[PDB]
Amino acid sequence: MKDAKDISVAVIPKVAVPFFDDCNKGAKTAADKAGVKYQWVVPQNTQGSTQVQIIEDLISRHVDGIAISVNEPKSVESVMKRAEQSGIKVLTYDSDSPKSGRSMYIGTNNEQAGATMAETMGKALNGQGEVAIITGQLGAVNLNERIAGIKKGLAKYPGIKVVETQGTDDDLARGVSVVETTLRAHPNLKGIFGVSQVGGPAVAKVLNTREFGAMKGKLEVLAFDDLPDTLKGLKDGYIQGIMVQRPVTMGSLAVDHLVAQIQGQEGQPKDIDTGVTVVTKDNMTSYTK
Ligand SMILES: O[C@H]1[C@H](O)[C@@H](O)OC[C@H]1O
Ligand SMILES: [Cl-]
Repeated sequence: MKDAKDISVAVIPKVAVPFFDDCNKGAKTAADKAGVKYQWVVPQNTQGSTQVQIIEDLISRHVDGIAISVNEPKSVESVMKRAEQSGIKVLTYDSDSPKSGRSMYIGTNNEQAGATMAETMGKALNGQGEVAIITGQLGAVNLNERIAGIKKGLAKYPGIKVVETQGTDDDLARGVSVVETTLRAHPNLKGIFGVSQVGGPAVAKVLNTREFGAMKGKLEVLAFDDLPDTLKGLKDGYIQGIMVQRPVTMGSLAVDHLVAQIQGQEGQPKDIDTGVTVVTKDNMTSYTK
């Protein structure tokens, strides 16, 4: 049983993007509570090779635990298995890699979150209208599950049609371009889903322009996460609903379960559904993460 101060854990986001600041906060809080050494290790891009290199270094340093949010699941399966054969405890959070041999996944039930968005939209549109889906990186499991949940849920509504599903790699400028093109192609668009953190900010940015201002109030917009721009969009009426995950709680649990596994008292890991809050203007101050 390692002395807490000799315990070393590392937490890896998909990249330095806004959502993961909360995961860092929650992990750092839990590590400090636990008295262990903690590092936040950030990829430079979303590709995959970049996260393999990080795990090899961590192997090299005989660190005790690794928690990772995975950009693309297949890429990282091989190096995560070696880490485990070196005694390193490994788990995922936010975005899973199910065949990496990781002990457990901590995060949202992403297909169910999509399903919930679909019900919200279907009710809001009275089962009628063209809709578009804006995603981030096309290889992301959690994002693709969200999309699958939306499409399966919308199948209940014959009068709704998904006319567009497009990615952005969560580049805001790319998101703006995509949203601009969508609105031009579909003047009778009735709804938009943003299943990654950029979708809300991009839709609000585009709707708040001279060219598209008249679309304000015409569309039902549902977005993911609670980035300040998204909250401002919800405040301003450009966004009608969001889905808020529990990123702080993910980071906290990630460290706590790493420590428990490292110290040999995690009897049989099990996935944790950290849950997701449907947030509108009416409850936007009282949700937690
Ligand atoms: O919605 C979140 C997602 O859970 C995470 O994986 O990437 C950042 C945001 O897109
Ligand atoms: Cl953004």
